[PDB]
Amino acid sequence: SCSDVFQYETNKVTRIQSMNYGTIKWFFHVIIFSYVCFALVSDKLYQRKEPVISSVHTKVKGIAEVKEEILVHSVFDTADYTFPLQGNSFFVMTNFLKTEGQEQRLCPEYPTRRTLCSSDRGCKKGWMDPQSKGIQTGRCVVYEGNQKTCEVSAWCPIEAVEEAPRPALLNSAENFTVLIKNNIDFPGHNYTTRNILPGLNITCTFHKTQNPQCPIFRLGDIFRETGDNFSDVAIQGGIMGIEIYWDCNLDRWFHHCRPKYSFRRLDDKTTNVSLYPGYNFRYAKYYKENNVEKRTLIKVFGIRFDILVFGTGGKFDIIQLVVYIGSTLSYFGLAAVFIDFLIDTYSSNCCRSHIYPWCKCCQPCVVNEYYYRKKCESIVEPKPTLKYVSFVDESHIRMVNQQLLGRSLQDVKGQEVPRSPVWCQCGSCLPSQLPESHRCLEELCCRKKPGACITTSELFRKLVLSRHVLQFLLLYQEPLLALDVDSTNSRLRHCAYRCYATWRFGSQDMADFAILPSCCRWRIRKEFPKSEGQYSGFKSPY
Amino acid sequence: SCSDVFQYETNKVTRIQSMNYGTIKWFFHVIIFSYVCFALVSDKLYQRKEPVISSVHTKVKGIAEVKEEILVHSVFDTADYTFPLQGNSFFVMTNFLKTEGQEQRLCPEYPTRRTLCSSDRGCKKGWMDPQSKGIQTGRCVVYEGNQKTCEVSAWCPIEAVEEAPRPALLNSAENFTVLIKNNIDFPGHNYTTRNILPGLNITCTFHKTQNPQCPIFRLGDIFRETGDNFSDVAIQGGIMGIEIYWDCNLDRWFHHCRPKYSFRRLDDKTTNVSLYPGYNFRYAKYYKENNVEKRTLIKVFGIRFDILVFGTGGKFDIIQLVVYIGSTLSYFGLAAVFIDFLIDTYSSNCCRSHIYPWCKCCQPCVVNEYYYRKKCESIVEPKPTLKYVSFVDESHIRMVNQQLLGRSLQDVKGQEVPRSPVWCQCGSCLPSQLPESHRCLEELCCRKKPGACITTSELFRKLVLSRHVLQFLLLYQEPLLALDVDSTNSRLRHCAYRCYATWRFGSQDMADFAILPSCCRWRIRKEFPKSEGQYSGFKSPY
Amino acid sequence: SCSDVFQYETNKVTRIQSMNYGTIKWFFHVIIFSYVCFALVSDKLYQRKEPVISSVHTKVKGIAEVKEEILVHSVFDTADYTFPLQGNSFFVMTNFLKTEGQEQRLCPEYPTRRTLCSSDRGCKKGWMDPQSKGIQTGRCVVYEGNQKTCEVSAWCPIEAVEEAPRPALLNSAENFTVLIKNNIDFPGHNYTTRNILPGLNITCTFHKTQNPQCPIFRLGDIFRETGDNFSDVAIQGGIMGIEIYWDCNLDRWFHHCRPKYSFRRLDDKTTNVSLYPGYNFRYAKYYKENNVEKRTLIKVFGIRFDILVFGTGGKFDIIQLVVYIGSTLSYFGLAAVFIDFLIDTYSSNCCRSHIYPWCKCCQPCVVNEYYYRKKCESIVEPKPTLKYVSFVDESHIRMVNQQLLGRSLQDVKGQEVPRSPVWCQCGSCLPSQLPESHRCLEELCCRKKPGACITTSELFRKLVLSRHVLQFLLLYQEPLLALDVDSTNSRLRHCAYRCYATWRFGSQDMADFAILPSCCRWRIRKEFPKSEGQYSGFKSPY
Ligand SMILES: CC(C)CCC[C@@H](C)[C@H]1CC[C@H]2[C@@H]3CC=C4C[C@@H](OC(=O)CCC(=O)O)CC[C@]4(C)[C@H]3CC[C@]12C
Ligand SMILES: CC(C)CCC[C@@H](C)[C@H]1CC[C@H]2[C@@H]3CC=C4C[C@@H](OC(=O)CCC(=O)O)CC[C@]4(C)[C@H]3CC[C@]12C
Ligand SMILES: CC(C)CCC[C@@H](C)[C@H]1CC[C@H]2[C@@H]3CC=C4C[C@@H](OC(=O)CCC(=O)O)CC[C@]4(C)[C@H]3CC[C@]12C
Ligand SMILES: CC(C)CCC[C@@H](C)[C@H]1CC[C@H]2[C@@H]3CC=C4C[C@@H](OC(=O)CCC(=O)O)CC[C@]4(C)[C@H]3CC[C@]12C
Ligand SMILES: Nc1nc2c(ncn2[C@@H]2O[C@H](COP(=O)(O)OP(=O)(O)O)[C@@H](O)[C@H]2O)c(=O)[nH]1
Ligand SMILES: Nc1nc2c(ncn2[C@@H]2O[C@H](COP(=O)(O)OP(=O)(O)O)[C@@H](O)[C@H]2O)c(=O)[nH]1
Ligand SMILES: Nc1nc2c(ncn2[C@@H]2O[C@H](COP(=O)(O)OP(=O)(O)O)[C@@H](O)[C@H]2O)c(=O)[nH]1
Ligand SMILES: O=C(NNc1ccccc1Cl)[C@]12C[C@H]3C[C@H](C[C@H](C3)C1)C2
Ligand SMILES: O=C(NNc1ccccc1Cl)[C@]12C[C@H]3C[C@H](C[C@H](C3)C1)C2
Ligand SMILES: O=C(NNc1ccccc1Cl)[C@]12C[C@H]3C[C@H](C[C@H](C3)C1)C2
Ligand SMILES: *[C@@H]1O[C@H](CO)[C@@H](O)[C@H](O)[C@H]1NC(C)=O
Ligand SMILES: *[C@@H]1O[C@H](CO)[C@@H](O)[C@H](O)[C@H]1NC(C)=O
Ligand SMILES: *[C@@H]1O[C@H](CO)[C@@H](O)[C@H](O)[C@H]1NC(C)=O
Ligand SMILES: *[C@@H]1O[C@H](CO)[C@@H](O)[C@H](O)[C@H]1NC(C)=O
Ligand SMILES: *[C@@H]1O[C@H](CO)[C@@H](O)[C@H](O)[C@H]1NC(C)=O
Ligand SMILES: *[C@@H]1O[C@H](CO)[C@@H](O)[C@H](O)[C@H]1NC(C)=O
Ligand SMILES: *[C@@H]1O[C@H](CO)[C@@H](O)[C@H](O)[C@H]1NC(C)=O
Ligand SMILES: *[C@@H]1O[C@H](CO)[C@@H](O)[C@H](O)[C@H]1NC(C)=O
Ligand SMILES: *[C@@H]1O[C@H](CO)[C@@H](O)[C@H](O)[C@H]1NC(C)=O
Ligand SMILES: [Zn+2]
Ligand SMILES: [Zn+2]
Ligand SMILES: [Zn+2]
Ligand SMILES: [Zn+2]
Ligand SMILES: [Zn+2]
Ligand SMILES: [Zn+2]
Repeated sequence: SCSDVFQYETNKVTRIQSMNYGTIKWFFHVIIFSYVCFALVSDKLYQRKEPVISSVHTKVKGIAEVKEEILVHSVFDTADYTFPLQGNSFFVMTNFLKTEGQEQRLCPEYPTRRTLCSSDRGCKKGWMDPQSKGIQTGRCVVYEGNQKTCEVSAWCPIEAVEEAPRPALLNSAENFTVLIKNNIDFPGHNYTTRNILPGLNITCTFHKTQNPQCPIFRLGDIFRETGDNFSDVAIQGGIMGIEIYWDCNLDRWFHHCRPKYSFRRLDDKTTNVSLYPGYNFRYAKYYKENNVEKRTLIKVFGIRFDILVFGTGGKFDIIQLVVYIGSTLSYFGLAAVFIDFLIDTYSSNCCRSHIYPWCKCCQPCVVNEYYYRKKCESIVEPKPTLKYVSFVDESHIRMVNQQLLGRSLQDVKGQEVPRSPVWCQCGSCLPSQLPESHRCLEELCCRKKPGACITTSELFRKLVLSRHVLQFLLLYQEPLLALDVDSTNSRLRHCAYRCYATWRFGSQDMADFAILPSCCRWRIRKEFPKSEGQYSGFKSPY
Repeated sequence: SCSDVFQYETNKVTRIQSMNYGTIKWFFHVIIFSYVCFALVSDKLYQRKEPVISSVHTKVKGIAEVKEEILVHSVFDTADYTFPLQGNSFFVMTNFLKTEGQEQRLCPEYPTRRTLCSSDRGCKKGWMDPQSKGIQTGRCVVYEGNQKTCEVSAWCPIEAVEEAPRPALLNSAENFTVLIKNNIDFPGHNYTTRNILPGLNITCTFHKTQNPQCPIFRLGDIFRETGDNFSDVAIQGGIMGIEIYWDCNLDRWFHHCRPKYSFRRLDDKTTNVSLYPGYNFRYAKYYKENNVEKRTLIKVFGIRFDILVFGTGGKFDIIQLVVYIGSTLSYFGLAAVFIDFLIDTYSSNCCRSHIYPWCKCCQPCVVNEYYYRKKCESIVEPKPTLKYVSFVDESHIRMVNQQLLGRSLQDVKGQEVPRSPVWCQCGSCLPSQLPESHRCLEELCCRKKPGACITTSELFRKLVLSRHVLQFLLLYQEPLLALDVDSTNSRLRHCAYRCYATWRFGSQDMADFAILPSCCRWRIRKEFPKSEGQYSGFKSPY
Repeated sequence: SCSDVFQYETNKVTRIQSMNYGTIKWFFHVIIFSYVCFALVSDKLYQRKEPVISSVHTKVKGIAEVKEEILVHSVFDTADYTFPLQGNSFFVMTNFLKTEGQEQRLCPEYPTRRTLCSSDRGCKKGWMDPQSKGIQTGRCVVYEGNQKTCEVSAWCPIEAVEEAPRPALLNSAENFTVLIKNNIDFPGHNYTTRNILPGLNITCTFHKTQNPQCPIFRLGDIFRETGDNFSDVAIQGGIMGIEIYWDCNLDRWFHHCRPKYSFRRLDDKTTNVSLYPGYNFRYAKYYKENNVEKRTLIKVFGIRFDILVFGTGGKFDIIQLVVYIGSTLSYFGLAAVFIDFLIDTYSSNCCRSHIYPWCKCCQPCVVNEYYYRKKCESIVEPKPTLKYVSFVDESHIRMVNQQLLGRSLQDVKGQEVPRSPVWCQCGSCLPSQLPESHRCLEELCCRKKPGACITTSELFRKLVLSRHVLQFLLLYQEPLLALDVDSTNSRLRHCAYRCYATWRFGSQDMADFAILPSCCRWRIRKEFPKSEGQYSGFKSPY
């Protein structure tokens, strides 16, 4: 069946010369194409995108003169306020509280409404209060003279309950600078670059307009970019995020991979002591004095700077473009769908019985009846119960698609399709000579109301009973045809049924399932009788 | 050609009134639509998704009483067991081994099966053993009395080969808490939020059911969530991961962005000393005594906690929805594809010659023959070798789509299509008077087996030779038509060929490529001869 | 209207038995299918992919003998050159400069072209020079004998301006090893694994061919992999990245999740002192001597190693496959689109008037005229101005789709379609007896140039004026039909218009909008006159 392989099925189409429908089609196509191109270009859907692999290296710079009422002036440098960047973050100490000479011993705990005692009964041995850095020994002792407080085993003397200094000791930390070196890679695209390129000015400091590509940031500038007071956030500390966004196109014609610097405060501006506002931690400087292990505890407050590097690098990928085009292809059939919907809707008689009289504007849309008739063809399932009846008086045909069960087809009305016995209205029918189960089918008249019969019509005699015509029809199909007398009569009788059905019902779709009236049936049978036997009747083709 | 632009091609369609096929179509459509909607909703394919940009800040809390057999009790606080979170991780020391008063000197290395010597020959000067922290000087000396061990230059005294203390010195570290503050951003969606919201209870501790949004975690609770013993993992250490998952919908109607906390052990539970089980490191406390640079070495064991923050934030995007709909649109033609497949398959005669007799269930599916005939029209390539022959005796036509090369078309049988000379079976043919290369074409008879001729048929004389009919056919196309005698004969002869071909082959598709038999051809030529010259014969239209 | 629901519209198609077009269709289909399968397989578009969640744990190993000209030999171990991995990075000190015994005091700043003074006027009190670690007191003092330099408040003595030692003190750091343990998770796929599996050899060191899965890396090996000198990068320092790529398939049949190790230098190989080449930082060792707070400052140079873990884990997802198939489905209609384009193009007369004479190769493609005629049907908008005129002399018909406004239709020529009064060319027409606004329509002749009339044609009399024929046509539609005399004449006259229009214009599409010539119109009206009144004329069906 190689010939079956080498076959191409092309749809049958109707081409309409309509201003409106062609204009609609082209408008739809232009709009769809424009949106598809716009989406492709704007979202770069032709590109395979890869997240950035980043490495950050910071260099902080600046010294601070610190005033401490002990008054003494001291200079702090990088070794004293910062530690090298770890995990894309660096910390600059802005403030501190110091507690010198701590030994692991037993000491009276610093007085507070909790630790104040009036007798030994107010303390419990081994009690770990969450707001304490020690474990009670059960007895309370003098802190300073009159005042009695719970004794604890801990690093002693205990820290004073004091607030962070105001102003911050390292308030000059706003004039410090940080140089950020950012290296990025797209391993899939095998593209690595960096934020500092040859020819970049190193004598600059970042400004979002003047110097938007300078990687040297003054911390005060950052805070101002974000809308915060460095002098205030310095007192208790904070977290600031330096976002480096990489929107990179790796196509060599449209190549562009530069960073965009932005800033965002990352700590909640909470004043709730319960939530530990700011950013601080306790750091121990261990040492030895007089063979005793001692500790200087610094409560460090500062600002942690987080370098948040994110972005994508895109490069043209054939497969992504293919996928996007394939997804968008089906949107070009919507013009056809919409116009076919219009043709189907405006083909309904409802749109002229009611709609047009009200809205006369839509009257010219009646042409869609022509488009529908030239577009759609309707066919019914050729079931064995399917039947068609035509009445000469009536101006149409009836599709009786229901079982005739003890009910004459004359009285069994069905759906409306366009082009002596009690049930007889022409006076030329005979009772059905067939099984009473199916007699009702053959109990049909040429008409619904009394009057003349259609077997009297002069056309019937010449379009159904004319022997010359029927024999010529037989010869047309079979030029050299010879038959017995009975065979000739049978061939003629079947041709007569065929010709009547074609005459009254037209198309062969309805003439195959047509039903002849009893009058015409028996007239034809009389004209072309059979030698012996009984006539079978109607037989459904399928 | 503006009119050519303003054209709409609509497919010709056949509408079938079938219960089965309409039900199948609507079932397919409902299922496809339901699945498309389900996928869109479940995977939120209408949303553009953006990975989370996270910042974590931890605050650990708790003190531990530590027993060391030197027995001495000591209190450890945050300054003694933890360092501020770096890179989304914090470390809590749970155990330690201490080696005090180390000087860079020469010392006997701690005894092991490796370092035990019996003479100086067992050591090599400058030898860096991987299991050693020193470099041999070549000579071995007394470690403690009788026992001789390799001498090394190193920090001395060398560490003892001892196991981590059991129980862990800071085993109370399970009662410590950590408050995690997590800030997240979606820069593309310009949406930042945090894990602690106003009105959240700070007096809580996390419980996956009671307190699933409390960011205060007791370390023992974490280990239990994961199914581990804090007391065991404390001895040698470990790594625990605190996963914060953000499934965030940023649509204001369906907005939801809260974290989901989970826990996962991140260290292999390996007991293989070769793989360095646990988590430990050697930390040096440098100091000065007697103007000598000394070191206290602590082998620190603890649990490193990694805060693993991941997730996506989605917001409705028009383009993503368009793409998804476009991808899913083509699935609505599968009903048509499947039903057309059914109509094509059940139209085959194979499905009734064999299938129906066996499986009588499928007999009612014969109606698809009607659907096929009303659906598909078949046409062959009008090649110059294409030819059609009809034999009056035969009940069909033959498509001889092959070159007749010295072989009379009578004997050259081809494919089966439905509706005196040695090769003559009617006794009314003449030899072909044309080039012998193509004579074989015109060497055709009206029939395949002996008998009468079809030129004798009464229809032929009236449908091919009747001058009145032919002149009327000519006049129909050309009402006022006048011709010369020879021109009249030629017009009539061609009309006779046309009418015979239409009579026997029917459609003009087959009548254009039809071939008249020699008998009929020469009868027609005799009826309508030409004044002079020889008859050309058949000429392929294409 | 449940029957309307139970309807299936199937496209009418034409099946072509062409070698070329079937071969083209199957070639297109095979190519499209092959590419779709290839893209699906290669990009694993059936898979849902999830980024990796990673945790890294390093263990560095090795000791270094360090020579310092003070010459003194010292051994450095892990406690002396590295700190535990923080944020997926570890640092190994390779070199250092030491400045012992620093006190916060006033000191002469180290001499440079900047700090050299000749008098007190060269210094400004409180001046913070960016290249200084102190704040000037306004006066300059002796540094060493003759040489005078600006005095500053700072940690003193000030650091010497000296270069990093050559060779690096810890140049043996290339023989150090690092064991990397990498744990990964795909939470969506609920799949966690690790880079070290049971049965892996721990006595190995990484080699990209011999030992590609060993997680023990010698730092010198890394530098060589990247193409760098450890001895040079050690002097000032650097950043090296150890990339661990995870291309993981989580399908149990095709499961594979192993790491791929690669190396990349992450620091710019810049020699520009202005950009701070290398990797170094200043670290303070604080201590106490004689109750004085002192500092040993180490300028640390080393190599920071960044463990860069990236990758995706994919697992089969039904929805992704559905989406991809839906996107690719519309590419299977391109064969139809292309072949229909060919059939439309090769159907044009332009392709035979010009193209074929030049390029005779393309002559056999004329069959596409047959394919077009059997494929496309063209229909015009049935506007009320649409009209068709046929002239017996002419060999075609004219579609006059324009308003006849005071211009006889005889002289109003329109588009070309295939099959006594001054404007009369047959001598058998009469002036139009209708409103002069529309008389011009009825002012049409049977012909364009002088001669006989078509009302004289014998067919016209029998195909338009034969009463027997017309009454038979009426009876065919209405077998039993009785009419009044005037009604009979009207029915016959309209049937005559219908039959002439069908005879001359053929299809009813053109015969509904046909216009009869004045001669034929008035001949028919004379044959079948009306009892009283005036004839209305032509009426557009739509
Ligand atoms: C939206 C639909 C209906 C129309 C499809 C349009 C395409 C023809 C466009 C879309 C994306 C375009 C591509 C976008 C990017 C590139 C990369 C460009 O190459 C480079 O810039 C790098 C050169 C190199 O090193 O290869 C060459 C053109 C090309 C392939 C373009 C060719 C034209 C493409 C395929
Ligand atoms: C064509 C006619 C016959 C029916 C058309 C119905 C659809 C257009 C409806 C049915 C189901 C609807 C969806 C039902 C559920 C959702 C999820 C909803 O999002 C959520 O519920 C978010 C929940 C979360 O974040 O957890 C957004 C709208 C959407 C997509 C709805 C959009 C409109 C849909 C597709
Ligand atoms: C699956 C196919 C065959 C049917 C397509 C269904 C759509 C009509 C649905 C799917 C997703 C829906 C959208 C999902 C989310 C939103 C956001 C919603 O807006 C918000 O919640 C935020 C309001 C704001 O600030 O803009 C308004 C409805 C809308 C656009 C929905 C409108 C209805 C949509 C487009
Ligand atoms: C490209 C278009 C035109 C054709 C579509 C081809 C499909 C039929 C292929 C593509 C991907 C295939 C799937 C790829 C992966 C798997 C996983 C496999 O399961 C496992 O390996 C894990 C078993 C388990 O635990 O479930 C079973 C086969 C299956 C579903 C395959 C079935 C066949 C699929 C759906
Ligand atoms: N369409 C149609 N066909 C009929 C009808 N009655 C009989 N026939 C056809 O005529 C044939 C039976 O003819 P019948 O009168 O029984 O003559 P007999 O079969 O030789 O005895 C069947 O094949 C039917 O298809 C009818 O009412 N309508
Ligand atoms: N279909 C068909 N057409 C034929 C055949 N023989 C001749 N013709 C047509 O008749 C014409 C030639 O007629 P011919 O007998 O040669 O008369 P002449 O051409 O005037 O000498 C050609 O245009 C053919 O299309 C035939 O066997 N089959
Ligand atoms: N196609 C076509 N139809 C016509 C023409 N003239 C008249 N008719 C039809 O004939 C009918 C009018 O016939 P007419 O001669 O006026 O007789 P009357 O209407 O009874 O007076 C209308 O319904 C028209 O459709 C014509 O030139 N072309
Ligand atoms: O000790 C430090 N600074 N010195 C310092 C601190 C307070 C008061 C005086 C001094 Cl001289 C640190 C140690 C550690 C944590 C924090 C930042 C750096 C690394 C430097 C504080
Ligand atoms: O020295 C520390 N704790 N003190 C300590 C340790 C062992 C024994 C006694 C004491 Cl008093 C460290 C230093 C460094 C690493 C590790 C965690 C913190 C930062 C605190 C240990
Ligand atoms: O002091 C250290 N090493 N010792 C050291 C350094 C220079 C000279 C001699 C010595 Cl004995 C550090 C402290 C800090 C930063 C850097 C790496 C490690 C953690 C070890 C240097
Ligand atoms: C920052 O530096 C400027 C000098 O440009 C100085 O005027 C200002 O006081 C400094 N700010 C702080 C907080 O030290
Ligand atoms: C840019 O570089 C020049 C030297 O090439 C320098 O003088 C100038 O200050 C730099 N730009 C800024 C804003 O300082
Ligand atoms: C900034 O903070 C300081 C210290 O808290 C305060 O004195 C000052 O008024 C604040 N001003 C601004 C600009 O917020
Ligand atoms: C944890 O605290 C509880 C008190 O609630 C105490 O009973 C228990 O012993 C503690 N565990 C450790 C290991 O210290
Ligand atoms: C919730 O807050 C209340 C005070 O508002 C507090 O009493 C209660 O303890 C908190 N919840 C828990 C579980 O402790
Ligand atoms: C937990 O660990 C401790 C110390 O190793 C051990 O004594 C105890 O039996 C362990 N029990 C559990 C619950 O695993
Ligand atoms: C590295 O170790 C080898 C011994 O295998 C030794 O020969 C070499 O000198 C060492 N390199 C350095 C820089 O110490
Ligand atoms: C592999 O393991 C064996 C012991 O099982 C060991 O002898 C060998 O050295 C290892 N491989 C290498 C390359 O060392
Ligand atoms: C490597 O670096 C050292 C120190 O700078 C230098 O002496 C040597 O020549 C360099 N050689 C190579 C292989 O680059
Ligand atoms: Zn009757
Ligand atoms: Zn009757
Ligand atoms: Zn013959
Ligand atoms: Zn013959
Ligand atoms: Zn005229
Ligand atoms: Zn005329």
